[PDB]
Amino acid sequence: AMLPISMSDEGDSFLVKDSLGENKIPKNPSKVVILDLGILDTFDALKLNDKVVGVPAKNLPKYLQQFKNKPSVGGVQQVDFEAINALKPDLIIISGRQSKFYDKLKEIAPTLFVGLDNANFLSSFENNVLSVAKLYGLEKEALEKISDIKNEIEKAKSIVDEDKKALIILTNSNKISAFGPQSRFGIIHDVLGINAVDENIKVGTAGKSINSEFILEKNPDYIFVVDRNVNKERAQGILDNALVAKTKAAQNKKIIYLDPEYWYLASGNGLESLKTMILEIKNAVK
Repeated sequence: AMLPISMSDEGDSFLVKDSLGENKIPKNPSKVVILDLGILDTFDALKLNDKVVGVPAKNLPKYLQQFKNKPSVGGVQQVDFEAINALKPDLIIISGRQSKFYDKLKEIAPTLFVGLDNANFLSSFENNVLSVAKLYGLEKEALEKISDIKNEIEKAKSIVDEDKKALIILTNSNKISAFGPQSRFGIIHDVLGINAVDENIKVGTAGKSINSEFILEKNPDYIFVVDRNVNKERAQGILDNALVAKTKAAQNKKIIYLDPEYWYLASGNGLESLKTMILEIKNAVK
């Protein structure tokens, strides 16, 4: 299990420990640079927009356009360190995609990691939300919102068919990769309890390289597609063949194209963006 964030209250600051290291973080930080999209959504949800001074305003998705005029500190993959320094922030918040930049960010300002543990997604989301809330004294508000998401999960689980199985795939122009439980797409299996056609896909970010023959072999009842092409080529075209057509998922129009701006960008730290993803699965399978 990923080490959670722990915090001790030291008057006008917190001593904070997470999996990447220790930071003294001021109470009520007023100049926050956020590189994790999900936790930026959580700042919205907690009414903290005015604390934010920098975002990755290159890739910003549709649901985060209230931040489109904030100073940009980069994109989905690149970080602009000159920019972050010029903002003179009091806190930087990052998740897994940015752990590679930890030491250089921490030379600028305290750097808080809000990682999502693929083996323990809900506990890490809750810990990430509540920890940001504690910086601002908003535990009450955050616990209410976390309750709302737990309720949503229970409504979603309650309609899942125990006998049906799903496959998760990531598509490229000319390649399909499969993902399973405890992957970065895993909440479909792990949180919502939809069974997988293959619970033994090996752990790792590249997933398992597959073909349409594999898909027909597994004969999923649902196929969840995350289309990285979102190129001319789309997942609909990769899957437009007589092997896939034969599957229960094809025949029942349960090939589901999930919005990559949520799944691929892994916005699970968002109080609203997680909800959106929960409902997107629910609605696909009810």
